[PDB]
Order: sequence, then C-alpha cells, then structure tokens
Amino acid sequence: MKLSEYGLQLQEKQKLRHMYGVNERQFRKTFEEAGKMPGKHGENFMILLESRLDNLVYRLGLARTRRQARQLVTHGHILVDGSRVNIPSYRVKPGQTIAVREKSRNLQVIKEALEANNYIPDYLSFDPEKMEGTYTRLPERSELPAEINEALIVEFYSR
Repeated sequence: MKLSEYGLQLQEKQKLRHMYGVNERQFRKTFEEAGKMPGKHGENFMILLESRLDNLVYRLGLARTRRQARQLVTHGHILVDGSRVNIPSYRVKPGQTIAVREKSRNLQVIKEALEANNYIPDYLSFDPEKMEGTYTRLPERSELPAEINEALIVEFYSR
C-alpha cells in the first residue's frame, strides 16, 4: 500500500519525460551526452532539455505549442547562426542566433504566436523587427521547473 521511494524516483522521471515531450531515446541519449559539460550532471540534463531546438522556439514566441514549434523546425524555417536546422534533436549553444526564415515569416502560426509572447527568459533576447532570437547566455534553475528533482534520477543510471 505505502509506495516506497524507489517508485517516487522513477515517478519524477515520468513527469520530466512527458514535460516538454522528451522521447526516451532523447532522454537517455541527451543524458549520457550532458555528462560531457562540467557543472553538476543533473543541471546539464536540465539545461539540454531546454536547448532543444523546438523548446527554444516555443519558449520565445514563434509558436503557440510544441505542435507549432516542432513543425516550424522540421519546415527548415529556423536559421540557427544563420543556417537552416530542420533537425529537432540538434542542440544550440551560446553565440548562436535563432532566426525565422524570411519566406517563413508571414506564417499565420508565427504571426499568431508573436502576440502570445509575454514572458521571455533573461538569457534569451527576442528581436521582433527582424524576428530573430539570440542565445545570449545559458539558462538556470530560477527559470526551469523547480518542482522537478533529477537526483532520484541521477543515481538511477548508477544502478
């Protein structure tokens, strides 16, 4: 009857998993992949989940939801650092700029998400005139879901 902690640990993973829509492969992969940058492995995982090409797009205001942002990337409309990145699993890093493709600017789905913008993180600079977002810095926990805890998920790979 009383669920032990072993169940609460994976439970947390279930949430952070169906959160921004992180597939399992991208979850385990993005994981052993985050252990590359130094700075609390957990933090890294919480930093890549947002770096997701789709996340950043939706985070700014070019799409209303992942169904809208994800579709934008695939449409090779987002120009990273001035380069078409129709790859959603790709990853962006400081110094790179997210910019909507010209022909892909009258997109109603975007013109509609531009208004839905009313809260852009501090490390993301959104340019409305040229519709260009810039990764001016890395994200922090003061903005990522706080009701989440990767620890119980950290030792999970040590099992």
